[PDB]
Amino acid sequence: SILHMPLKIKDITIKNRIMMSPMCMYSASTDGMPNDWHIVHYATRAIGGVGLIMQEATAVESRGRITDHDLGIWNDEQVKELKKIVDICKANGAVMGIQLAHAGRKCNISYEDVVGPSPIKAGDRYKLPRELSVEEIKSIVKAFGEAAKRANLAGYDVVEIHAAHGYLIHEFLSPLSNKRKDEYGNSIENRARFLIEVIDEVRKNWPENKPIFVRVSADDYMEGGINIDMMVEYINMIKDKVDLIDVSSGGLLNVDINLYPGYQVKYAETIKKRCNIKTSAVGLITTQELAEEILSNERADLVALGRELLRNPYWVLHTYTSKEDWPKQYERAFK
Amino acid sequence: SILHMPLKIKDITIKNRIMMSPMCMYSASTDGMPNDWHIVHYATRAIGGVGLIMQEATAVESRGRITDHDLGIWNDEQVKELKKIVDICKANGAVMGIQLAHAGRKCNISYEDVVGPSPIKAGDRYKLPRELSVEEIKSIVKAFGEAAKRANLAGYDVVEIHAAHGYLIHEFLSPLSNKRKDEYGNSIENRARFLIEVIDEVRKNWPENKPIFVRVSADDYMEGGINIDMMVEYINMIKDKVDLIDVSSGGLLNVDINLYPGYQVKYAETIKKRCNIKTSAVGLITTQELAEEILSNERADLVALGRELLRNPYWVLHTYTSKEDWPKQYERAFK
Amino acid sequence: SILHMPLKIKDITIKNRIMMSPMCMYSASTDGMPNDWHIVHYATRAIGGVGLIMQEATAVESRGRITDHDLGIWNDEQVKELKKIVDICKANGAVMGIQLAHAGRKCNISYEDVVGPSPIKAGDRYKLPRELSVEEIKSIVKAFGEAAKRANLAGYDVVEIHAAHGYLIHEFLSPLSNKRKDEYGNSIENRARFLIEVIDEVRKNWPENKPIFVRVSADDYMEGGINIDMMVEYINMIKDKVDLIDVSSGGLLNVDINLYPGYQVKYAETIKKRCNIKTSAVGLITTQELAEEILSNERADLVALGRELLRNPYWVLHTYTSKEDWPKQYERAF
Amino acid sequence: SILHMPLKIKDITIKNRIMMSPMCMYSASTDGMPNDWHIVHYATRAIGGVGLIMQEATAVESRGRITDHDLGIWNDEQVKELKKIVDICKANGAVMGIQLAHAGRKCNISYEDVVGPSPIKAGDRYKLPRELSVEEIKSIVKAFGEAAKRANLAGYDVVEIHAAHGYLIHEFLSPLSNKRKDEYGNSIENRARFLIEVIDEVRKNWPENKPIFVRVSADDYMEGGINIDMMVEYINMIKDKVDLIDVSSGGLLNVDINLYPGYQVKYAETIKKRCNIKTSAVGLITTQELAEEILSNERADLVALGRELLRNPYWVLHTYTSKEDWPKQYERAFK
Ligand SMILES: Cc1cc2nc3c(=O)[nH]c(=O)nc-3n(C[C@H](O)[C@H](O)[C@H](O)COP(=O)(O)O)c2cc1C
Ligand SMILES: Cc1cc2nc3c(=O)[nH]c(=O)nc-3n(C[C@H](O)[C@H](O)[C@H](O)COP(=O)(O)O)c2cc1C
Ligand SMILES: Cc1cc2nc3c(=O)[nH]c(=O)nc-3n(C[C@H](O)[C@H](O)[C@H](O)COP(=O)(O)O)c2cc1C
Ligand SMILES: Cc1cc2nc3c(=O)[nH]c(=O)nc-3n(C[C@H](O)[C@H](O)[C@H](O)COP(=O)(O)O)c2cc1C
Repeated sequence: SILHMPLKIKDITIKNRIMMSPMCMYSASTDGMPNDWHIVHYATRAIGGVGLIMQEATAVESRGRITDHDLGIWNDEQVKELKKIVDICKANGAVMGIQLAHAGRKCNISYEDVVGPSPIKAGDRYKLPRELSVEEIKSIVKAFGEAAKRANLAGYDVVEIHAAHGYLIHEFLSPLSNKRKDEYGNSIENRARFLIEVIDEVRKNWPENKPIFVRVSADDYMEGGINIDMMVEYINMIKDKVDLIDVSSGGLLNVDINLYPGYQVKYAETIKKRCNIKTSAVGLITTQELAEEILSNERADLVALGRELLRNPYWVLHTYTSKEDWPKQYERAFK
Repeated sequence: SILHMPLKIKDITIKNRIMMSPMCMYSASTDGMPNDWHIVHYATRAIGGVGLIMQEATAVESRGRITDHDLGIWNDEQVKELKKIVDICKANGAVMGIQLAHAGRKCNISYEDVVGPSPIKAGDRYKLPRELSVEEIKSIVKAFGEAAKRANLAGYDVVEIHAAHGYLIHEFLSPLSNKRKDEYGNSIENRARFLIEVIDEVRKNWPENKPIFVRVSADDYMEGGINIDMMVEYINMIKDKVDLIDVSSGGLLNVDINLYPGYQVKYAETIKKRCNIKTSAVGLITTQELAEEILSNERADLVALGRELLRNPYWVLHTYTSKEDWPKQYERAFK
Repeated sequence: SILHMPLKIKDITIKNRIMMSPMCMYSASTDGMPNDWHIVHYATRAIGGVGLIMQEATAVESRGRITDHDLGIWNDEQVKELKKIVDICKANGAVMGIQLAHAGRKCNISYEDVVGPSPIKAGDRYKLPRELSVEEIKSIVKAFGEAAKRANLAGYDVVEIHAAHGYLIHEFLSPLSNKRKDEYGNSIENRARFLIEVIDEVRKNWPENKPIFVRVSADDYMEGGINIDMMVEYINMIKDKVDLIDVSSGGLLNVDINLYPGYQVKYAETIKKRCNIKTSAVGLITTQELAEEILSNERADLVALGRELLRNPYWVLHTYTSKEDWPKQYERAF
Repeated sequence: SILHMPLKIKDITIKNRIMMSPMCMYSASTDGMPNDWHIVHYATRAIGGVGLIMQEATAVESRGRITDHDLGIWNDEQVKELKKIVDICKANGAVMGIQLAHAGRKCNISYEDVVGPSPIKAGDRYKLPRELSVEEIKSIVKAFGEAAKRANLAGYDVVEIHAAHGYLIHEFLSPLSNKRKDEYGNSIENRARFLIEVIDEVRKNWPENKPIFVRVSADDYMEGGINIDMMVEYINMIKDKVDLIDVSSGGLLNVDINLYPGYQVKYAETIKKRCNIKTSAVGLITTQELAEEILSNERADLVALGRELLRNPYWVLHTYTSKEDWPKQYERAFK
């Protein structure tokens, strides 16, 4: 299958084209520490043959968590514990990625120091965010850098910057949430500035031979917000600094959209073609058939599975055509 | 499901977006007559919920058969027998189409008059075809007209002209097979002439309120042959005369191509968008998931299933979410 | 698969162990005649690879129909139309069976002569049946024989006597519905008399080298009714005269029944072992896996599929491991 | 489903009727220690909703291993590590069992002290076992007792005595392998003596409120060996001392057995009915349909899955009809 073809990005070789999409498990301590639940959860999909396991949103500051049961990488003590996830997944044959995240105004911890580009709530249940100063923005850029340094110490192969789903970076990118009139607002170049500074600071702290991904929301599904043309312009600003765009949509504000298998694939293909950059496709993909169509028609370079890998952790094993491709311990169960 | 949305074309309403792709059954007598095998074969998929059943290649001249077990519509006697297929499929809720065909140089009958645009074999296992005179070309154009007249008398709802898969019309369209220096060759307008004349003659013999489809091969997969750019030009020449392009590829000469699910879908989408015409997609589509993605992402207007409907004739019924959508006799078998 | 092993019964060889269970389609006209709907319906499962297609309940008298859209074989004019079903199914590789039936007190036609062993309704919605005389019982026996004669003329390979599902013969077999005090009631031998007579009259009209099946309800799920031990007794009375027992349950009266895959298989196994006779198992079987277990554990000789073959007509084709087992027209889809 | 009904045995409640059959993973050290591969392996099936996880054959002494990558429980160091498996499986909702084993003459370790009841090989590739003295038999009985003591310290809920598959206890039970003329041979009561002594010693070391299972081979498939009637006799000797018979077959000598789904179910039903004891069925069972048939027709009290749980670890989750039955982390994947 084309899904079984390797993809080399810088010095990292991913053995197949399936990525486990980053999915929060809301199972960490309030100190952001992983536990045996995470270790088993990720190892299971490594065992199941996933090429690239992207760890769930891991907060670069405590106020950048979504919930107070999220994973963190805002301090050095978290490194030794996250390394346990990295080591077991790599031992079982996966490339390990980490999604570096900051929830911004969508931080749902009522007691946290919630921040954003402009003082507008994510919704009625949320705390009003403090409007960030330029000084504070610089400190958050620094925090992404330190998180990348820690990720490298923990042994992650790939870093992803979470610029999607209504969180901090997306909030700067969208005119619907960014009403700033300083150097981080108004013009498209200014709205992109925070993302660009984060990328630059991550690269200062990330080995040049390891890849950087960026996850984006390619559509806000709302007049005056991000649309595919706007996202194409943003990706063109950063394509010389990052390796692959993990293409999603939505999350900034509540919107009813049409959901169906592959509903975000056109965004992935459009970015891939217009920007000439590698992309990942995600969204209601569950079958080998659709995954193969996406890859073979060159609509994306990787296929990300989220919910399908929650219910069906060995999806990739079931696509193999010989028992020798299975874990030796499970060879006898090949059909 | 989007699959269950009707499609109206002229006065004909297809109840859903699934077409049974035309597939030769090689089960007729040497007289080209259908028999109980064909009647059951097609009726089964009408019962199974298929929106549009496209009858297999039905030869407009005896020398236009692929084999001497193909269906024919080259005489008036065949009409009464074909009507039996039409009536039973319509009785069971399907729209009935007929693929009007001429195999040209790919006719495999030893005792037939094998003809083509130029004296060039389809491959080293085929007969050298006899080069058609302009008078003979007019006679075949006439034969397509008479075939459409007969199809209307038999009660078909849709006619499809078979201009694909390396058969006669495709042979005129491709520079690899058409070496003529008269008005039927040596320019793109001249190579299109036969197709255009066939369409015009069919229209003279086909009610204005019934659709005309054309099946094409959008790619020869060979330098100098048809490619997507060339097929867009051909479709632009005919799009004001026909209702839907049934998009396929290959067949002209033996070529090794990459086969995978949806390997012809990009041609279908490309023709739909560049020519602003309805299209059907076909080729290794077997899942509801991929069918839904194709329709929802506006890559085609109909999804054609071939081999899946041979092995799984009730595929459409399995997509229904209510017992009242099933044939009353089988209601007790719903989930 | 054991599913693919032939079964020879008298001179008829069934190419595999899958039977299409008899299922009413309510698609005939009031004349009892089949039409193109039936022809396509059965032909489809023959193309789908079913070893033995058992045609739906086909009434041996017009008053023996369940509905007035049932198939009939109570007159000679029906033979040439039923033959159309037989010929196309055999042409496509299936052994063809017919379920000879009589609805008795469960006849749902308001204007028919609804008859039964005793004047007791099947339920609130049913007509009070007219209590049969001995002469009338003999006439119905004769009707079964004539129906078998017609079935042979139409070319059926197998005849099945429908002695189940609360219909006429079952009504004679169950103490719950048979309160007669003549030679057709009041002892197990007398309750079996009608069935035995029907079998004998069928044998006089059916070639000795073609199989006879009998479908039975092995449990009424009610105190005083048929139970597995009683059915074993009945089967031992007829086993020297028939070839296979098609084992089902229920239908005489409304009862709550626990439903699950294989819920009637224990009845099939018990009759098979305790009577030393071939059996078929039916009821909520949908998987190759369970079909194989039933056959390989010698719980039955055939597995009957009903609803699974309505929704999934090519079930058998999907069990083949080579394209040569498929219809040649469809080989490309293997 | 009937498979979702709890089964309470003594003070232990199994939440459903699915057992993970004991399966060697050949992944331990030569010191018989488990490692992270075992912990994840078993935990995965606990997460997957399995009611009772039966750990693989765990050797009561080193010469009782099948291979030198088997788990052992002959010392405290092993207990400390096995406890990690128990704890994570119980934390995720499973009852944890351990299969206490001794390979006897089928010990396949080239350097071990291979023992059996009589000096007869299991097959040409095996070593000739040395005939145990009555004193040595008593010491192996004591080893089973100490193993049960250790298993209780590790926190296992259920202890299973492995008396099947051609291993030590089975070798004493079968006339084909037991040619002894002392009190451990000849008569059926003497053949049963070792099994009976092992059960008695386990009971001295195992809490009275925790279940004891026994796995047996109910057929040797050879004239003069064990058959179902003989096994019924043995179970009648022990049924007042144990809680459930885990019914299997074969293993003593190589025999060409007819393999098919449910091929051992008749043995489980017969023991259940004739002995009035609970049983589990195992062997080529993969479908919900067959599992439900087995339980509903009262052929067994538990259904054990082996290879199906290797390839499809979340089998039980897929049977649930409500999202609330899923682990909370995965409830978004309920479909
Ligand atoms: C439980 C859950 C947690 C999620 N958490 C994250 C996350 O940390 N980061 C992220 O980028 N997307 C997250 N998402 C979105 C998924 O990664 C994925 O983009 C989305 O579910 C669409 O893919 P699917 O249809 O394959 O699940 C989450 C989704 C789910 C269901
Ligand atoms: C047995 C068989 C017969 C076919 N005959 C025809 C035909 O008469 N006309 C046609 O346009 N294509 C014919 N084809 C091609 C199919 O219509 C369809 O385009 C092709 O098989 C790809 O679709 P699938 O992958 O869904 O089968 C045939 C294919 C098969 C397998
Ligand atoms: C539509 C329908 C019609 C039926 N008609 C008959 C019939 O004519 N004769 C009969 O013996 N059983 C009849 N039954 C019962 C079936 O033959 C079969 O015994 C029952 O459906 C259980 O099997 P299944 O679970 O495979 O469907 C019918 C069932 C259905 C659903
Ligand atoms: C890899 C593997 C290891 C096994 N190890 C054991 C074992 O330790 N103890 C045991 O009683 N059976 C063992 N068996 C047998 C299984 O537990 C089970 O009885 C057998 O495979 C039939 O079940 P299945 O068809 O569901 O796999 C093993 C089977 C396999 C495939």
